[PDB]
Amino acid sequence: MATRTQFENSNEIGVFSKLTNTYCLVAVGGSENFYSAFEAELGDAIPIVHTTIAGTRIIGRMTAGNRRGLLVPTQTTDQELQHLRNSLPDSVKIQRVEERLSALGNVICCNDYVALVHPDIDRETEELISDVLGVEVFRQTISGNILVGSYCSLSNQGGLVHPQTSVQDQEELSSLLQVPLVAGTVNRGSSVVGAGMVVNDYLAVTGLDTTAPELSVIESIFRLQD
Amino acid sequence: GLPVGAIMNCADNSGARNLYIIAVKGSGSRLNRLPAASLGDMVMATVKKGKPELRKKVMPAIVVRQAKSWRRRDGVFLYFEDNAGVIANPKGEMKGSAITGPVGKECADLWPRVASNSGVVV
Amino acid sequence: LPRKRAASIRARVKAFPKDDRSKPVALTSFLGYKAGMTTIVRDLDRPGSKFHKREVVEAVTVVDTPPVVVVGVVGYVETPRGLRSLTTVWAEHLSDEVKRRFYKNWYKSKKKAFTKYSAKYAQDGAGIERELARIKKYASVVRVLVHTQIRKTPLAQKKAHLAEIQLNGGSISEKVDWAREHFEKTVAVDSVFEQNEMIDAIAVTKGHRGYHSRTSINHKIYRVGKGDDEANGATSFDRTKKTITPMGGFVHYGEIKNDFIMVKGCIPGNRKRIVTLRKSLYTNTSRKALEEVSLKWIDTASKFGKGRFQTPAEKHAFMGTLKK
Amino acid sequence: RIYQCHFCSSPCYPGHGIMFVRNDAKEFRFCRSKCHKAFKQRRNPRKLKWTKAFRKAAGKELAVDSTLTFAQRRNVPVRYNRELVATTLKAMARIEEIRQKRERAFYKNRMRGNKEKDFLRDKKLVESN
RNA sequence: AUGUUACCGCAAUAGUAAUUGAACUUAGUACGAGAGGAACAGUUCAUUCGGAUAAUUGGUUUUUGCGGCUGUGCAUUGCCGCGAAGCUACCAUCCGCUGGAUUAUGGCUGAACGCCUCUAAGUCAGAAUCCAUGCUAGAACGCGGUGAU
RNA sequence: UGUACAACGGGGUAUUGUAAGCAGUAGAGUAGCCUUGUUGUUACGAUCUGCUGAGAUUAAGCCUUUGUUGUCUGAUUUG
Ligand SMILES: [Zn+2]
Repeated sequence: MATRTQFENSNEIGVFSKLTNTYCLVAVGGSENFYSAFEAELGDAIPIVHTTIAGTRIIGRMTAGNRRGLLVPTQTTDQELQHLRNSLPDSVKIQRVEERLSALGNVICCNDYVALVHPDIDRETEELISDVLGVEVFRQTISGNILVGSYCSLSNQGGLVHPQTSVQDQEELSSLLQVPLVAGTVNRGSSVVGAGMVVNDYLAVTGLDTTAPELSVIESIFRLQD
Repeated sequence: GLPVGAIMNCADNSGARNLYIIAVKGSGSRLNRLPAASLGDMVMATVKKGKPELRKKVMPAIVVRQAKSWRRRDGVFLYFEDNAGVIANPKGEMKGSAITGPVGKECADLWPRVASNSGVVV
Repeated sequence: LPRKRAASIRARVKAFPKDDRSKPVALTSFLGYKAGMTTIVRDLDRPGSKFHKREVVEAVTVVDTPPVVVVGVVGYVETPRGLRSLTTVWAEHLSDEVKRRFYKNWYKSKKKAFTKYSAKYAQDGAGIERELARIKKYASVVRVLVHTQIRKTPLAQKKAHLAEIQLNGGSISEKVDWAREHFEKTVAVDSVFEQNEMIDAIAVTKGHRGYHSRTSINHKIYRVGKGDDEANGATSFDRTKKTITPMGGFVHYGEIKNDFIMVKGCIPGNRKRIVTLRKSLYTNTSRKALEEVSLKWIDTASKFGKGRFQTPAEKHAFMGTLKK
Repeated sequence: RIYQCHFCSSPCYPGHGIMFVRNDAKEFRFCRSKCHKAFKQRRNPRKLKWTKAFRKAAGKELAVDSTLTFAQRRNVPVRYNRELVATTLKAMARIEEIRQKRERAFYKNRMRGNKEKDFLRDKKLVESN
């Protein structure tokens, strides 16, 4: 089920795409090859939405959300924001976040129940995550790395971390998650696992340079075969 | 906003304090002009102070803060508080795990890995 | 090129676009007067560019468009020595602007310009209709004689400008009959030019070096604005009821209560200058030509200083009341 | 999108004004270089009499109105309703009318009291002699 | 200067015609065992050149426009705060990668000569060559049309 | 001898940043006066507040003008 996909001669996937259980966000830049690749995958089941966030092709690092909600930063323009609201149904919640940093896919990683955040986030966004996403919030670093989304990929299946994560840290964090963890490489040695690939409960999409041992790791810990 | 011979900050957590640009990669060739770096530019930069292991060696570095007012495509003239760059490979893959301070939107659009290690965009 | 000055300040059109005789009889160029420059917000629709579906801010030049009126025609027959007008045909009633144009001392002349020509419609038109049927018979190409409504313009010169326009519709006889109906009547650019048209500009540049004829090509028309519209400065996004006239007006020019053309980019010449707007010499298909632009917001602030409002109602709404 | 000037509170537009961004990612737009250089010198708009920090801090105009309840940046977006659009247009025009009326009538309170104090002060220039 | 004058024009002729690169896609395909990896098209920007331009950005001269400073008749625009207007600038913006026939040269298939060959048939690229197109100027002793006298 | 022109005047737009002058209990304090104060008050008091986006400039190459006021002519050349 694991599908290698490339966007504009770049192996990075979570940079330009945002994947939940119930929708997918794609960029508008370059060509429709990357969008048709998800259409081959996702199809008519979940809506796949072309979007920019403050005029960017980069949207998965800009956005952090679950099946129930989607958080966008302050700089999101209301033309884009109204297009997202007309695009996504009532079951998905959208709200701009008035905070210092803008990149959310680096700073908030989550699933439908548990979110790890930046441990030095403001308290208002820490409120808003458990309000909109309806998830449990934990201030945590994955192996002392304060960016928690690019270094740790989550679903309701399981979780994947970068290889510098200690096994003590994996158990320390999976007790909070209640889903298992594996130190994994992606895109041939790139430690950035959250932007190198996206995952939801039935699909994991990664770059072309993600090797077959790495695909076996993802296919095991996120259970891509039924 | 930065010509050849410009001290800029170090916004990653690698250990360098300041980055001294000695060459600009991908600049034009006109007599008596200076190769000028700006936002979203990978230039050769030397470390002046910090860890001596990062000192005495040039590294490629992408500039994330410029502090000279540019014209963005949407109508705004804007500039950061200071000059800042982050050192990386020529492949654009970051050395630092977390990049502190605001990172430019064009620069994060240019490099996927810098945006992967960007905490603050603009 | 040797940089010698322009002959006339009204620059010549040396070449016209190609005649299609399958299209209806219509003009090929226009003469307007440039008011000034401003800045336009619009969205870019350019796949292949990173700025696709993104707000762009663009410099434009606006030329005041008074409606142009036709007062004559000129047919050229082919000779082996080149094009030569066998005759020109005038209408009867011509304004003091145009009769002023023939004169150097209009203020003290007895204004005797086209007196005995008016006796040529005192008759049935026999000589004149003979000449029209001659230009039907001979004279393979047709140029019409047009002048502007310069009294409807903040120009201090009351003397309007006459020009020839090659008429690239079909049927030379229908062409000269078309001009015959269009004698002393008006033509607006809305029947000639349209939105998104790639046009060329023929104008004498700013003297100080300068004062040279220049033809700058491939400029997309952004707005064919109508004079009766009070929403000239408006968009479907910019729902203000405001004109294209700047706050305080165009600098050193006046205003535009007439029609106008807002065209992309820059243009040779200065303000208060006569400029020929010609349609393109070929069908450009560059996708910079085919672009159906969609505006968002129009700057109408002061260029007499650092402006800070768009309408004066906005000015009073922010500043409240005053002592005065 | 219209933003306010940081130093004037004046509406900022595309092409108009300079933005400064500090290290804590806080954008500050200035409608002109007078505002921008005034910010460069670390000045207080409460000191400068013309800008609206002083005028809304001073009481020349009213500063809180029930008409102001309508203008607010909303982070949760609303799905498109075409039929609400013209009602919001009528609301903006009508509420701006009411705001200018309340502001002028608020200034109408100011000019009546000088009659009373001029009466009370020209009694002092008469009753002493 | 060619009776005059005025406008609109024609064109004998003179010159003039944008440099270089990479971003998608065609593509991870043709191809290659793999390693790896095209190109014609179709889109997008960059360099350089040329011509314009002040909406904006920035610089600059004439400001003696507003407010303020420091004095001893002065400060080579006395200084400063905040600003015009003009000039100018890939420091700011826009527009212009015009088409054919050719020389040398580099080739293809291919006999004449069963090997062989850019040539004999045909044909691809390629000079500031020639023509077309456009632009700029217009014979000051080139011309035409038209007005009133 | 006319939507004619021009000197004013007016309106618009922009610049600078609260003009002069009035009032005070606002003013760090010093004397002064008693009704020795639970702000008792009178004089000096750089400054501050209200009158006050006030006041000043505004085309000399900004725009407009149902207002006023004056104006309109000589020398040379051609069939
Ligand atoms: Zn301001």
